[PDB]
Amino acid sequence: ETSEERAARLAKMSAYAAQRLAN
Repeated sequence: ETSEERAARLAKMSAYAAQRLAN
């Protein structure tokens, strides 16, 4: 567990579209 791991969490589960969850 480190700080670098956090950067990877978003790098792998990144999200550009913040308009999901609908329809």
